[PDB]
Amino acid sequence: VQLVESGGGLVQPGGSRKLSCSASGFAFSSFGMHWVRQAPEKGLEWVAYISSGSGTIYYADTVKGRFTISRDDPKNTLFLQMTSLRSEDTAMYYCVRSIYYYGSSPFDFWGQGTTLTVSDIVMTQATSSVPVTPGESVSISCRSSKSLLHSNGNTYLYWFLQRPGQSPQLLIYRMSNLASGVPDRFSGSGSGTAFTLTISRLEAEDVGVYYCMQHLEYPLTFGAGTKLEL
Amino acid sequence: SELDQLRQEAEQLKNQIRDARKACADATLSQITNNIDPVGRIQMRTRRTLRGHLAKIYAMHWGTDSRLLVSASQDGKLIIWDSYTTNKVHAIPLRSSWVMTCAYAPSGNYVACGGLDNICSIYNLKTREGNVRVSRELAGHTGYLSCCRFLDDNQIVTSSGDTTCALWDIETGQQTTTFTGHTGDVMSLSLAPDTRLFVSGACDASAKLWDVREGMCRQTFTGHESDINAICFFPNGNAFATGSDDATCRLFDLRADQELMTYSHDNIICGITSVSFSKSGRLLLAGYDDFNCNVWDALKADRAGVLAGHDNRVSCLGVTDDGMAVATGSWDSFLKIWNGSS
Amino acid sequence: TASIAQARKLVEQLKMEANIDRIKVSKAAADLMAYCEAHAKEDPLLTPVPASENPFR
Amino acid sequence: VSAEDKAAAERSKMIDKNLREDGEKARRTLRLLLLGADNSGKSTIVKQMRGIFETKFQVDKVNFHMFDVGRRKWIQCFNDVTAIIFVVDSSDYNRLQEALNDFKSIWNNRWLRTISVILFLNKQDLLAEKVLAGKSKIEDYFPEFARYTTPEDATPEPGEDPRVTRAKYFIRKEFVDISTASGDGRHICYPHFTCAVDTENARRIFNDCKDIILQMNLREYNLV
Amino acid sequence: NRLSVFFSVIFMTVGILSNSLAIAILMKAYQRFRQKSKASFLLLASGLVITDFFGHLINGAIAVFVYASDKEWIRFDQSNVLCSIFGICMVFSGLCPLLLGSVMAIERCIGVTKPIFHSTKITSKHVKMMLSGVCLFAVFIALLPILGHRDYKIQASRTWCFYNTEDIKDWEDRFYLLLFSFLGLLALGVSLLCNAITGITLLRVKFSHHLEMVIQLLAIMCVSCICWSPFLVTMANIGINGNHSLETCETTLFALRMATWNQILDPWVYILLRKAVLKNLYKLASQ
Ligand SMILES: CCCCC[C@H](O)/C=C/[C@@H]1[C@@H](C/C=C\CCCC(=O)O)[C@@H](O)C[C@H]1O
Repeated sequence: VQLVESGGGLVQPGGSRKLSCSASGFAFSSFGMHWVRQAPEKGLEWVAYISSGSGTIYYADTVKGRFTISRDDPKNTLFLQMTSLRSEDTAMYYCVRSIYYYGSSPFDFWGQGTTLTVSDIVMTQATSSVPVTPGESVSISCRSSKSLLHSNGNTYLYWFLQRPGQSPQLLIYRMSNLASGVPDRFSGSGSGTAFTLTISRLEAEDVGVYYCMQHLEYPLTFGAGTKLEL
Repeated sequence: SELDQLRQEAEQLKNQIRDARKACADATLSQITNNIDPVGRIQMRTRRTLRGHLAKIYAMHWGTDSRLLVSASQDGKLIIWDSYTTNKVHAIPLRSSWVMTCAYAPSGNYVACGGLDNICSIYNLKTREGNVRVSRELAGHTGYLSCCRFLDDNQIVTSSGDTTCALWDIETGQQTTTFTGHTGDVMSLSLAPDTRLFVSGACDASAKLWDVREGMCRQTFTGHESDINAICFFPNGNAFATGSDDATCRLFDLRADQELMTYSHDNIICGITSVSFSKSGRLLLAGYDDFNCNVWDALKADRAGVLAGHDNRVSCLGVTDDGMAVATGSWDSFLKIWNGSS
Repeated sequence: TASIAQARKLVEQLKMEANIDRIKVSKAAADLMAYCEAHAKEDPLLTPVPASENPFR
Repeated sequence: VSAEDKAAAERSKMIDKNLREDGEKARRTLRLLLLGADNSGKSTIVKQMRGIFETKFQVDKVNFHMFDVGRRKWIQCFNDVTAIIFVVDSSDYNRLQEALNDFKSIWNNRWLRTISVILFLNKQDLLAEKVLAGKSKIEDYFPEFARYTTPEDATPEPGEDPRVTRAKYFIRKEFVDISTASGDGRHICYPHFTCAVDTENARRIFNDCKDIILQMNLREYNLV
Repeated sequence: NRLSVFFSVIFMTVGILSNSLAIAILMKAYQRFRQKSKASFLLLASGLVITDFFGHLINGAIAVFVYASDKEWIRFDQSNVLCSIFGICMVFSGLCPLLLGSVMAIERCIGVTKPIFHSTKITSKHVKMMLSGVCLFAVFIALLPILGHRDYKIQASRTWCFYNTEDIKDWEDRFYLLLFSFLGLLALGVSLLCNAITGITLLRVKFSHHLEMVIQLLAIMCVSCICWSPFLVTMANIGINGNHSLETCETTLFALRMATWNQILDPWVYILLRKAVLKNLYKLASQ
C-alpha cells in the first residue's frame, strides 16, 4: 500500500493550489479518503472526507466553501482543490484512507504528506510531554467533551502515533481494538468521556506524539498531542 | 468360495452389531422423558429479512460472533451480512455459480464455498488491499462439494458427491486425510464441539461417525429410508440428529450406537433439508420442502412451533453460537432471522 | 480380484464397530435430559429474553 | 445511527447497486441444461452450433448458455434453467429403453415440474439406414410396434421411405407418451429429429425457447 | 332527483371491497411469480388496483361529506380549497387507470409477440420506471390547470369538481378538456390496438392458457370502452362545441357513473374473474 502526495509548494496568499494523491497497492475505489493537515509545530487537523463512490462529502468549517475534494478512481488519484489560501493554510497535508464496514479499521494507512507554504467535540490531552525510559510502562490519557459511547455499544475513539519525521500510524481503533501490524504491548481502555492508552515495555520506536481522535460524528477532531521523550 | 465365505461373515457381523444394540436398548427416550413438562408453544417472529440475493440460496453459516453470517446463492454471489443492521459487509463473486455450501471460519478471517466445480475455494476476508480474494482452491474431489466446515484457519473438512469426505491442509492445499466408507453421495457433515469427531450423512440413508485424527469410521447409524440431507451434532457432542427425504428426523446416540427418537408427523410428507439444535438442545429445528420450518421438542418428539415465513423450499437454517436467534434460508432468495418474545 | 479385496475391507470395518462399549439407552437418555435441564435457563429460543436484551428488536 | 454506521450503510447500498447490475446482465442470456447418454452425440450438436463444460452460441443476437455437466441431487441446481436439451440416439434400438427410463426420471423429477425439455432425437441418418437394411427389427424390443400404424395426419419429409417415417413416429411417440402422461401443461416436450450434419439445431432451440418463455408469461398473466 | 347519497356510497363501498380483495390476492400471487420471472404484469396490475383503491376512497369520501353538507359549497368551501383538491383527484383518478391500461397492453404485447426480448432486454427497473413514469405523468396533467393559473370549477350537479365545462371562453379553457380527452382516447386506442395484436397472435399460435388469455383480452377491451367512451367523447364534445353542445347535466353525470365502473370492474376484469382466482375464493368462503 502506497500513498504519494504532490503539488505542494510556496504560494502567495489568496491564490490556488492543487494537491494530488496517487494511490497504489490497494483497491482505491473501495476506500473512503480523508485529507488531514498538520501545521508546523502543531497537531493534526482533519480537512475533508470523500466517501467510497464520491456519494458523501464532508468539510471542516475552517475550509468549507474554499476547498474542493475529488477522486479519480480509474487513475487512482485523490485531489484537493484549494482556493482563497490564507496564511493559516500552511501545513503538511496527508492523504488518509478509511474503509467502513462492521469490524473494519478506518484510518489504517496514512500518506507521506506534501508541504504547502503560504507567504464540535473537543479532545483534551492535558499532558503535552512525558519523560519516559525504555522498558517502563507509559500511560496516556484522553478526554472528550461528549460521551463517545454510542447506543450501538461502540465507543469511537482512535489512537495515532506520529514518529518524528514520519506519517502518523494508527494504533487503536474504537478505543479497544489493536490495529494490524501494531505490537501487542499497546492497549487501550476507557469508559464514557475518559480513555487511557497503555504502552507496556516502552522501546525506542515508541517515541513520538500520540493523538486521540473521535469518530462519533463529523467534524473529526484530534487531541492536542502527547509527546513521549527519553 | 473365499468371497462367498467372507460375505457371510459380514452378515454375521451385522447381526452381532444389531444384537448388541438391542441388548443395551433397555428403555426408550419417550419413556424416560415422559415425566418432564412440555415446552409449550414456541412462537418466533421474523426480526430481520435479508434481501439482495438474485437466485436460490443454497447454504448459510453463522459467524462465531453471532452477528455476521455468510450466505451462498446460485447467482454466483457469496454475501457476508451484518444481521443486526442487515448491511452487506462483503459481496464475493464466485468463479463458478453452482455453489452448494458455504463455511465461515471460527476466527472470522476466511470463508469457504464449493459446488459443482469440485473445488473448495478459500477466501481471505482480512487483506491489506481492502478486497476479498481467493487464497486457496482445494482440488481433488471428483464430485460436487456438498458441505464444508472449518476446524481452524488451516484445517477444513469437506464432504463430496464422490462418496468421500476429506480433511485439507489449507497452507499446502493437499488433503491430509481421506474418509471412505459411504456408498452414496455425502450430503452433509457436522463437526463435534471439540472438533475431534464429525458425523456425515449420505444418500445411502446412513450416518457415519468419523475420527479426524485417526482417519477411520468409528460408528455407523441406520434407520432412515431415503437420502440423508442434513446432519447436526447435539450441543454436548454425545448425540446428533439427521434429516432425510422420508420426512423424518432421528436422534442418534453416539455411545448407545443406536437411534433414540424419531421426529415425524402424519401431515408431514416432504423431505427435510436442514436441522439444527437450540443452545440447550431442548428444541430441534428442521427445514422442510413445504416451505415451513418446524420446531420440535427434542426430548418428547412434539412439534413445539412452526416458522412459516418463506415462499419456497427452506434450503438451510442455523442457530447462533449464543443461541439468541435462528436464521433460515430458502429458494425464494430471502433469509429471515427468528427469535421469541417475552 | 477387486471384489475379494473389498469384502475383506468391509468385514474388517464391521469388526471394530462391534467391539465398542455401548451404554444403556436409559443412561444415555438421562444424559441428554440432564443437559437440557441444566442449560434451560440460558436458551433464548426456549425461554424468550426480554426485549431490552434482544439484539434483534 | 453513528458516523461509521452511515458510511457502512452507504457501502451496503453500493454493494446492492452492483448486485442488481449483475443480475440484469445474468438475465440477458438463456441458460440451457444439456443431457444425454454416452452414445447420444450431444457434443457434435454443441460443436456445430458453436467438471462442467459450458458453450456459448448466438441466434438472432440472443445469447444461449449451455451447460454440459461431466443425479437426483445435483440436478436441483438447474431448477431455473429455460430448457433441458435431452439428446438421444434413435438408431440404437438396444439402448432406447434406457433413454425412455432416463427421460421419465427427468420429466417426473419433483424439482423439474416447470422445466420444459427440448428433446433431440439425434442420428436420423443412422436410423434411416438401419430400417432400410432390415437386419434389426424394432418389434424385437418393442412388441407394440407391430400393431402401430402411422397416423393419417402425419407429414413426412419429401422423398422419405414410409418405413423410415413409421419408425420415426413410433420412436417419437414413446417419448411424447411419457411427457403427456403427467404434468398438466406445466411443462412441454419439444421433440425434433436431427442428424450429425444438421445445421438448424441452434435455430430449433431458439424457436422452442420462445414458446417456453411464452408459456411462462401466459401462466403469469392468467394464474393470478 | 337522479342524484342521491346512496348512489355514491354504494359505488364507493363496492369499489373499495373489490380492489381490497384484488390487492390481497395480488400480494400472494406476486411472491409466487417473482421467483419464476420479474412478474412485470403483476407489478403493473398491483399499481392499477392500488391507484383505483385511492380513487374510490379519496373521491368517495369527499362526495359523502358534500351530500351530508347539503351541497353548500359556499358555506363550507369559501376558500375554494376543497374543490381544487377535488378537481385534482378526479383527473388523477381517471387519467391514471387509462394510462396504466395502455402500458399494461404494450407490456403484454411484447411479452407475447417477442417473449425472448421481453425477458432478456426488459428489466425490473424499466417496469418500475414505467409504473412511476405513468403516475408522475398523470400528476403533471392533473397539476397543469394549477400551474396555468386556472382552477377546477364546481360542476352542474354541485357534488363534484372537475374541469371548466360550462361557458368556456378562453382557448386555454377548452385546451384542458381536449388534452384530457386526447390522452384518454389515445390510451384507449393503444389499449385496443395492443390487446388486438396480442389476441390475434395468440389465436394464430394456438391453431393451454391461450383461450383464458383471449377471453381476458376481450373483457379488457369491452369494459374499458363501454365505460370510458361516453365520458371521454363528452369532454371532447364540450371542448369543441362549447356551450352550444347538447351536454346536459344528466348526460355528463350518467357518463361519469359509467366511467366509475371501469375502476370498479378492473379488479374483476384483470384479477378476480380468473379461473385460478375463483377456485381459491370458493374454498376460502367454505372454510
Ligand atoms: C373523471 C374520472 C372519475 C373516476 C373516479 C373513480 O374512478 C371513481 C370515483 C367515484 C366518486 C365519484 C365522484 C363524484 C360522484 C358524483 C356523482 C354523484 O354525486 O351522484 C364517487 O362517486 C365514489 C367513486 O367510486
